[PDB]
Amino acid sequence: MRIVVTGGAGFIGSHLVDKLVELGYEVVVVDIVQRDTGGSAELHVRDLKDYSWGAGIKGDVVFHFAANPEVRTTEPIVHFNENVVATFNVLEWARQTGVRTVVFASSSTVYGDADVIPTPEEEPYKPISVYGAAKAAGEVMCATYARLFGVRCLAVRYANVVGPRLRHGVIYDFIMKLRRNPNVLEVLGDGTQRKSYLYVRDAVEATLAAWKKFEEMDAPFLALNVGNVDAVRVLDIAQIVAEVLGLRPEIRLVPSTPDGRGWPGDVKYMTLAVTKLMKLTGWRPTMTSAEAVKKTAEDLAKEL
Amino acid sequence: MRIVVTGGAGFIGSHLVDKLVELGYEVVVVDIVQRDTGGSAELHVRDLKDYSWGAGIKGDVVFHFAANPEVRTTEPIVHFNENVVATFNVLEWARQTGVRTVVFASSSTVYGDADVIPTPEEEPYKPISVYGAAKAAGEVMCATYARLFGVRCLAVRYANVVGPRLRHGVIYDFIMKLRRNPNVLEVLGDGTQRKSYLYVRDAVEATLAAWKKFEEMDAPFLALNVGNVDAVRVLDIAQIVAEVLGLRPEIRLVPSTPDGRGWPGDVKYMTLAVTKLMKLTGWRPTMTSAEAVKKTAEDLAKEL
Ligand SMILES: NC(=O)c1ccc[n+]([C@@H]2O[C@H](COP(=O)([O-])OP(=O)(O)OC[C@H]3O[C@@H](n4cnc5c(N)ncnc54)[C@H](O)[C@@H]3O)[C@@H](O)[C@H]2O)c1
Ligand SMILES: NC(=O)c1ccc[n+]([C@@H]2O[C@H](COP(=O)([O-])OP(=O)(O)OC[C@H]3O[C@@H](n4cnc5c(N)ncnc54)[C@H](O)[C@@H]3O)[C@@H](O)[C@H]2O)c1
Ligand SMILES: O=c1ccn([C@@H]2O[C@H](COP(=O)(O)OP(=O)(O)O[C@H]3O[C@H](CO)[C@H](O)[C@H](O)[C@H]3O)[C@@H](O)[C@H]2O)c(=O)[nH]1
Ligand SMILES: O=c1ccn([C@@H]2O[C@H](COP(=O)(O)OP(=O)(O)O[C@H]3O[C@H](CO)[C@H](O)[C@H](O)[C@H]3O)[C@@H](O)[C@H]2O)c(=O)[nH]1
Repeated sequence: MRIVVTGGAGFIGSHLVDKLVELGYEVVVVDIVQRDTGGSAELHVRDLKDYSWGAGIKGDVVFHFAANPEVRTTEPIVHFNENVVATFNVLEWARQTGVRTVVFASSSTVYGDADVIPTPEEEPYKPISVYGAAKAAGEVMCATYARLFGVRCLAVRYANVVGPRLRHGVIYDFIMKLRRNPNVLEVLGDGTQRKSYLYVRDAVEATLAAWKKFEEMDAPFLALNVGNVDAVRVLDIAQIVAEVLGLRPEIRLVPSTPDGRGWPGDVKYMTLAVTKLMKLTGWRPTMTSAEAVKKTAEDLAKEL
Repeated sequence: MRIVVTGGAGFIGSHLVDKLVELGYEVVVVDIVQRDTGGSAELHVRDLKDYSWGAGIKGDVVFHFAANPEVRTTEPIVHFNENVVATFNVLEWARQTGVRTVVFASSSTVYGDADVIPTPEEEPYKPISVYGAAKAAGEVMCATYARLFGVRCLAVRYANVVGPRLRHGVIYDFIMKLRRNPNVLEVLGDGTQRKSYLYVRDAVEATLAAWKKFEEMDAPFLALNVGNVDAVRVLDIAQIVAEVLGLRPEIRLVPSTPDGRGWPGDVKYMTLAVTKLMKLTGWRPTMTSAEAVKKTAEDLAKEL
């Protein structure tokens, strides 16, 4: 069995790659950047915005993890091509080359400001960022390809995933900020925003379990939340990171939106319900939001 | 107040145009084909697949009705560009040029094989065609633009709309078939498929009412079903059309899918719930599905 991982060189994807090699799969990495970790993995540099990206590339299953992950309105076209056109180009390659299954990296942002927290998968699409819209659009398209062409689609709605090699997000930004100036930490928003953080090891294991189980179901489409069970405030994240570095910076709140978000489209409060994932797979997290945040801070502290 | 109508030269759009001129609006028509009916309407030939389509075009409200309406899998990229990229290009023009409102032509296909018939707007996206996916994707994007940029979005989910100038769909196809050969009528599917048909006059009036009322609400996004209250079987449509023409053709059923659909992705049974539309606006249909079908047959019979 051949597994293609798009975005294989990036954060979650690379972890996915390593784990798939170990378990015995013939792994194909497709990414716009090079990563030459060793291993069995057949390497391809391609741009998924190109319809013809997958020429001469063959797999039975694709993990589609190529995207631009940054939520931060100003340049929606880049989001559009990177997140919408690229996903369509993946699904067209899957259709025409006999790929059986798509595992799609989705996101908690598909829910927007959710009406129920912890958020169940039954909650409707209400995204508030162009990135959330692009993920929801991707989900709809991959589900349709499932129903119409039999390219079954597991949409995995990730909350924040944190660990070694992460190069985006609050922990990474906070660390990079204190590196430039240790005395001041600018924090976007009103400091009160609260989100779950799942350590990468836990995320990978929930993803692979859910995939295995999806394969023994026959629903054309399944959407599954993969996140932690608790949340951490941004101010608490600021302290954890500061402590790891041995620092006590001046915390400067940056006003941005009437309602205290860090930027327009920033969801302030998020925790996903992981009942379905637990039920279906027997998966549990091995860390809390706080522990995952601290461990990642330590990881990125030594890398960066 | 300036109203831009994309797809202004086509079936629903042109009717929308004429009606908007009468009521006093400064109307701007944007379409890839020319239509020179007279009137106040400022005319533009543009391709909405072009990001720069709306250069020098200004409006306070857009009715976005430019699309490829054909559901009939084989060429999804054309659907993608025509229905997804074009809608994104409209929304980007609306954002950057101070447009206040989008009226988006959506479709009953966003529901797929609906679990409840008549289908309420609360029913989730389960499209079974690439066209349905593209409409659902459009809805998600325009809703997000509403929430994020204040470009409020009325998504109008049309069931079949039928009348003068219609050049696609079953009635048009049946007529064109009997014109080529009056003795044989090929009917796709198992003949049992059942759908509502709303006469164009009724559709236009429900659209303009819902728009007026949407403007006095403050929900960023509203999705509204606009359809008839009853359905007609394809075989009954075949007879109505045949009778209008004075004909009794041999009815030949064409097998296509294990489950009797005319093609993969063809929804067999559809009727939308129009409670919300009635409640909000005091709108009623003036015809039945059967009457609208017969009247359209007569209309297209004399045009074609
Ligand atoms: N990390 C999280 O917390 C999280 C949460 C929710 C969803 N996700 C989704 O997980 C997936 C990856 O997340 P990540 O954090 O690893 O980000 P990342 O940036 O580390 O990984 C993405 C990889 O995609 C590649 N890529 C981008 N555009 C490409 C293109 N056009 N063609 C080929 N390759 C391209 C990038 O080079 C990168 O290596 C994305 O879909 C992301 O939106 C991540
Ligand atoms: N007619 C119905 O029963 C019905 C039902 C549900 C939804 N809708 C939606 O209503 C809208 C119009 O339906 P219709 O039946 O009038 O179809 P139509 O083909 O008569 O009208 C569409 C118009 O869009 C124009 N167009 C297409 N691509 C374009 C582009 N790239 N740039 C500029 N113009 C372009 C076409 O030239 C045409 O004049 C579409 O969004 C359709 O999907 C119609
Ligand atoms: O430099 C920063 C960066 C972020 N924040 C704030 O702290 C919170 C950070 O929350 P997240 O950890 O969720 O970071 P993002 O909002 O950037 O992450 C979002 O995008 C991710 C991918 O980048 C995932 O999709 C994830 O599901 C989604 O929450 C936000 O409310 C933000 O306002 C700051 O104050 N300063
Ligand atoms: O030549 C034909 C054409 C259609 N049919 C059958 O009769 C039914 C026709 O139903 P519709 O009137 O709904 O026609 P479409 O399925 O082509 O229309 C669909 O696409 C439309 C735009 O083209 C609208 O979006 C509408 O909501 C959606 O039902 C279908 O089940 C189809 O299988 C035939 O037998 N022969």
